[PDB]
Amino acid sequence: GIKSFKHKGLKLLFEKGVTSGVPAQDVDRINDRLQAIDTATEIGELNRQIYKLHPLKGDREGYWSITVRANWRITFQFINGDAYILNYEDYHKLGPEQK
Ligand SMILES: [Cl-]
Ligand SMILES: [Cl-]
Ligand SMILES: [Cl-]
Ligand SMILES: [Cl-]
Repeated sequence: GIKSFKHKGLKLLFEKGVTSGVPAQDVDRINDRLQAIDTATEIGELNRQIYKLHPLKGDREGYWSITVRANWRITFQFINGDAYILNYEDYHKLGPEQK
């Protein structure tokens, strides 16, 4: 299950259905991916091809990334069947050394 959030917009959406902190047109896709992360019992279950699951590097080693749309990612730690530090971020703001 998802156990913590860094990004308040994702947290509001997941915990309360409040949509104001994510793009309106991405609400459904983000909800679908949050539910997938929440259901996953191992990082393999999130390995649907359309998600382009990627481990990050450097100070982001220990984080995983999946694609929402274009350059937008949901990132998280995944361990012992749970996900932590859920964030919504722009891939292009990661440095080359981080991905
Ligand atoms: Cl939290
Ligand atoms: Cl917010
Ligand atoms: Cl909150
Ligand atoms: Cl795993």
